[PDB]
Amino acid sequence: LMGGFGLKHPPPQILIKNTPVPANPSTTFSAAKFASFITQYSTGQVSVEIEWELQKENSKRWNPEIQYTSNYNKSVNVDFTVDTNGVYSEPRPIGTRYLTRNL
Amino acid sequence: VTQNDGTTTIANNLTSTVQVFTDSEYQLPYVLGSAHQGCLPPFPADVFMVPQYGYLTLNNGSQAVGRSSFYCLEYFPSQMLRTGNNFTFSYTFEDVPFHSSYA
Repeated sequence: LMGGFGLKHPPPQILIKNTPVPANPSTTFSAAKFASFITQYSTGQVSVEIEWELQKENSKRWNPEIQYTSNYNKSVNVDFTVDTNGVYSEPRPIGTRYLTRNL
Repeated sequence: VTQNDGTTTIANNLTSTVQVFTDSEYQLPYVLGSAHQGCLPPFPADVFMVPQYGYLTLNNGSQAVGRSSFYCLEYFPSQMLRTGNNFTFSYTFEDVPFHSSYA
């Protein structure tokens, strides 16, 4: 209902966790499990690549279509670009339906 | 046909042509879906007039929304036929369930 491609076998979930590292266990033995660990985090790059297939547009309509066009009027901030403080902002939602096929 | 103050006389024009095309790519408004007149007559002795072709598009009131697309038919490839040429095409139907004539 939200949108997109209903799949029976979606791209599988990728779960990730830091392996816990204990911290300074006492010398004498105790059965209770460790309540204290090294405080640590991890970081690194992630690369996702998807190959899309397209349906080429083949039509005979005479007059020109509607297209998605960023307006040419001068403004303080360009759309879809960083501002002066570095905060990237999307100005408006972009639907996918512009080209026109006859019903 | 020539008209001269009445007594119009029809005299065959050998040189003139008649141009025909079948789309087969379904790039035109499909008019044939709804019941209409001008089909082939039931009884083979009859002679029938070939109906005009027009189509409707999106609209607001009587005015036309920018979405409406106007198709020019002249813009397809079409075979031209003088007297003594014949235009034949063959079409094969996709498999479709039987019509049920039983009760």
